[PDB]
Amino acid sequence: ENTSENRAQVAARQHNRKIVEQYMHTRGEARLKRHLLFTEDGVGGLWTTDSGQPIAIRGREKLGEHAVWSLQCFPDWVWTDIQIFETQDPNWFWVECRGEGAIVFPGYPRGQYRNHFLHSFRFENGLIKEQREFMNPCEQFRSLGIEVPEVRR
Amino acid sequence: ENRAQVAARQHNRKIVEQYMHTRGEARLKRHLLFTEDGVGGLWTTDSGQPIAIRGREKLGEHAVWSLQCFPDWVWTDIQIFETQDPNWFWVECRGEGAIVFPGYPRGQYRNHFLHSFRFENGLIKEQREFMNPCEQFRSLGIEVPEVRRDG
Ligand SMILES: O=C(O)c1cc(Br)ccc1N[C@@H]1CCCNC1
Ligand SMILES: O=C(O)c1cc(Br)ccc1N[C@@H]1CCCNC1
Ligand SMILES: O=C([O-])c1cc(Br)ccc1N[C@H]1CCCNC1
Ligand SMILES: O=C([O-])c1cc(Br)ccc1N[C@H]1CCCNC1
Repeated sequence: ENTSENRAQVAARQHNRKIVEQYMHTRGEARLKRHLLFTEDGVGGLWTTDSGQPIAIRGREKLGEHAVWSLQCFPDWVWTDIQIFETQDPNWFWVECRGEGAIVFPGYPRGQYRNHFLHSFRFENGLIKEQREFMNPCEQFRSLGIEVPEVRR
Repeated sequence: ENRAQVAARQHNRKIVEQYMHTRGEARLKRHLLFTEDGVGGLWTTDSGQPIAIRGREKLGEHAVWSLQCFPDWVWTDIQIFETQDPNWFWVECRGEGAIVFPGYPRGQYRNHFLHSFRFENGLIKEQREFMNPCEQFRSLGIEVPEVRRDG
């Protein structure tokens, strides 16, 4: 039905999608300004770690600071094979993609990291309130030369 | 068009609901939700290769084994995401239950999961589970390395 309320939901979804697109395509020195796509108190980070607990970066300015470190850790990172999924919630999107780049972590040899990824993006007032990355940490272990435990099946 | 797609999405959504709430002995018949050539399985493994179970009858054979390995498994905290494709859904949930593998001490496995469901003709054509394999290592008493993350 073509009502004001359905139009507002569609418009929100359309603006939000453009922001998810911009986010996934941000490369190089532009990564230092990606934090500006977040709400002041927005959160980003990695939900799948070896420890089992998320590594959550809280607040737009914290996200900006961490982006400096990750530009050294992942100096040429690119996302590839990007698929964006809109949902019933105009303020919630999922993304499936791959990613590849050098990995340069303190205390490890320099490596090449490739993985498959799922991302969750929640919006409030047109800016990103929560971004969460999901991946298989065993692939990152391989990239760092960390022996991967194996489950006998 | 738009009416057929809304119906397709509603029908598929009920199948995702049914799949997610299937517990106990009913797990032996969940394969019936799949196309004859449907694939299900685990996309996040220690090897980096998926464990892909191809075909409705293979899916049913594998459910007998997983009922021994995960005898009381339950999915919780279920959130279903519809998409712009009426035949593609994502689910975010938790899951827990005893884990009883050959050759490892019996444990209690809990994880956070994302599931992908793609449909064809109102049945499941592809289901993929994504989780953190490190939590499954822990459940089995397998040592997990620690990545130095410092700051
Ligand atoms: O790509 C960025 O600019 C970025 C920014 C912050 Br802040 C944290 C991590 C980042 N990149 C990694 C690349 C490898 C996969 N995990 C995400
Ligand atoms: O739940 C089932 O009936 C089931 C059926 C098949 Br065939 C394969 C695995 C199954 N369960 C595991 C439980 C732990 C998390 N991954 C899925
Ligand atoms: O490893 C990841 O893909 C990752 C993801 C987000 Br999000 C934040 C930091 C990440 N890695 C850090 C580890 C410590 C050195 N700096 C890079
Ligand atoms: O480990 C999982 O969560 C899992 C998921 C899917 Br799908 C199929 C089989 C699984 N595990 C097997 C391992 C060997 C003993 N039988 C259980």
